[PDB]
Amino acid sequence: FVPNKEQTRTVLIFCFHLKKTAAESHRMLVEAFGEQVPTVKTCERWFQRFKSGDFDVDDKEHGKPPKRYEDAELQALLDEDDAQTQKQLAEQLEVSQQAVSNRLREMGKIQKVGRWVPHELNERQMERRKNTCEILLSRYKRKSFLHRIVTGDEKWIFFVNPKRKKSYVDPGQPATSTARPNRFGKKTMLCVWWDQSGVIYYELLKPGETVNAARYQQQLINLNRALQRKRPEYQKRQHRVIFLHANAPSHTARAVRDTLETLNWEVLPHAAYSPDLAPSDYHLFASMGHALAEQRFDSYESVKKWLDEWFAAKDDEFYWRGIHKLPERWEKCVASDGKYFE
Amino acid sequence: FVPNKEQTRTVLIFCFHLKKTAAESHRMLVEAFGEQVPTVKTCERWFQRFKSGDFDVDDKEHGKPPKRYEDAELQALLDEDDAQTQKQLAEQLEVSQQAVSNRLREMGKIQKVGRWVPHELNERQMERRKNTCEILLSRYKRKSFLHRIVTGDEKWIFFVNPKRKKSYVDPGQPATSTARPNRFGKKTMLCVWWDQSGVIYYELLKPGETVNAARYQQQLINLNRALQRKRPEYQKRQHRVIFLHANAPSHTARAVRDTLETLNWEVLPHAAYSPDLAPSDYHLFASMGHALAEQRFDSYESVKKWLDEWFAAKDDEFYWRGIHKLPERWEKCVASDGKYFE
DNA sequence: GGTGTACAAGTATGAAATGTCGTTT
DNA sequence: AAACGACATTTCATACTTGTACACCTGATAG
DNA sequence: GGTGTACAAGTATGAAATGTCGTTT
DNA sequence: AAACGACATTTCATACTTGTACACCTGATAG
Repeated sequence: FVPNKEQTRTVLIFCFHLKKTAAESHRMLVEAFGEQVPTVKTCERWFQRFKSGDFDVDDKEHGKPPKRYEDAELQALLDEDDAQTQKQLAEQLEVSQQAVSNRLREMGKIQKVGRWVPHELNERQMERRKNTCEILLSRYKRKSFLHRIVTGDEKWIFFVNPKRKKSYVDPGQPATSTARPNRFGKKTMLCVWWDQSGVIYYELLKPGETVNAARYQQQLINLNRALQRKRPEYQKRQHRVIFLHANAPSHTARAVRDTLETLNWEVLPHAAYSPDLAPSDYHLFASMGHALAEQRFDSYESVKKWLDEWFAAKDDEFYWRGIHKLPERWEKCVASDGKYFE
Repeated sequence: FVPNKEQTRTVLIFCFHLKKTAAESHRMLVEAFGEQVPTVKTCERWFQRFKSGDFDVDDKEHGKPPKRYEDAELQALLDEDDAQTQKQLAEQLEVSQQAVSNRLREMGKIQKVGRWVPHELNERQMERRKNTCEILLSRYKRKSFLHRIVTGDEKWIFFVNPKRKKSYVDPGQPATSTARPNRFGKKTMLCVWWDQSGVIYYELLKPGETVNAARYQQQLINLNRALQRKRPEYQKRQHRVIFLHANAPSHTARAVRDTLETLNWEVLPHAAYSPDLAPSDYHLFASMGHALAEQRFDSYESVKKWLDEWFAAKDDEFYWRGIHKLPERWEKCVASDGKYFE
């Protein structure tokens, strides 16, 4: 009925503690469970190991084939090139693909996708960015000027922004498919300026309408009006407002370049290809990106009506937080020697 | 000092098979290991179970808490909408998100991202496809004409095709990042026509150049001329040519529409928004897509050279299979009611 | 910048499994 | 002694909870 | 259909574990 | 007898190998 290599050795422990002999136990063993029991020679050996003081009922580790390549030998490949295929590594290790699968899960390794990054910068752009951030930081060290900062940027809002569905289902079964987004589709073109205390002023352009040097100039003033009545502490300190914006063509034309001299603001330095230093981009629009995902607008009216609901829901401190992230981002901008950071 | 619930119960199997008494075994037990051993009452019990026949060393299933929901309750949720989040399913079951993660592993379930499908068809756009397939089948069934088929479309070839990187590394470590593709970067349009016996004629337009109804007209002759050299069997059968091409605007302007009548080619019916019935798309370009991935070009020259080598590498079997995938795709087209099929 | 999924550690369930101790064999 | 019979007291997977780690998402740019 | 990963069986490793003997406590 | 030394035989978790199964890619549209 009840033999078992593990159970048998347990019985040998029991006999040995009762102080019975090796051979005697082997007779009691055969008396209980019949002939199929082991030899006395093993009982003697097991007893031998008990006299040593080692009551482990499991085997010691058997012999095994030699490793065809070392763990640190694989890691050396990944050091030079983070991202290769299993079959690419397997090929370099004179081994099969699935062997490499195993070693990878055996080591601490997982597969995670790379980050997209805005642009392929040169040493040129990197030095500019680095220096700008170096400059903006040193000033913040002396005097914290973020309370004075007002920023804005412009962002397309598509009427239909479908996200790919991801469904929970039994293997081999098809998941829910979604229709692709046709680039040439209805899209308003939100323009928005804001500060640490909230959103100041925004214009949602009509389908297809955009921003030329004339339209922007007209916006800067429409802003300053709404800014005067929204921010009391401004009318006196009309020269103390710090303006942060993108280096677009309509953001440099004479007609506008002028309008900022007459408004008498301080245009903040903003390096080339630097969305990661642009509050509106990394914080405001980022947040929005989520809220917009798989959201569907039929008419401009609903878009403008959605914007308003959104902007309102947001607490003042959300925007505050976005602005007061500039310092830490500058600390990374510099630390990374001008490259993009996480 | 080697007691253990499993081991101890194993010892009572031994004493029992040595036809000793319950209170006997107990004494030997306390004699062997020490006072840290079960009471006689338990030995009396375990003996009872050895008389029924059962020698199960492990316990029977203990008391356990009641299931808050059921496995088919959750499956109902997935049957109506299979692509919810765990929190969303949890919410409906008055249970935590985590509690759902598990039950989903417990059941056979895995998460998988759905497929992109090129457009959102409406009933009219659907039935159009269904009908055009229905008809093309009914003809094929009668007589195979794919041998006469000669299709062709056009496709952009960016000079830089960057693809997101996938690295192997320890949890919480950065992966190899990639600089985004420049929408308005160098690209050459490729215009190519082919048939089951292989590529017939192609033109690689220069950076920025585009097909205008006049150009397409010219192209159709250059094709035709190139066609009768490469395909002998059309000198004789000069009206047998079947022509499958996209419903573009250049492909309908009268200047062209005449040219096709003067050449006297049977133009094949093609439904709108149906690149999944267009060999040039779903087969010939689909292949390139992989071959192009992570490939970089520097000059118009480099691309032209690569194309050739690629067209040569392709054995004639390839071109044949793409064309004769038609009847399959039609038959699925019509079966899915004009909807897209995977 | 926000969200989704799956690890890690705590609580409570509740039928085994177990100690007590006078009673029956 | 030897084993039961009721009645009390501890085990321990289990079906959840909460806390937390962390992939991967979101915004881009300039023209 | 193309490419990449991971599951499922199959196969030889090779030191332990076990057996078989003629020896010595 | 009861246990040891050699010397020959069987185990069994490994480290790999084919075959798969199967997730996700890749081509888009028309104005």
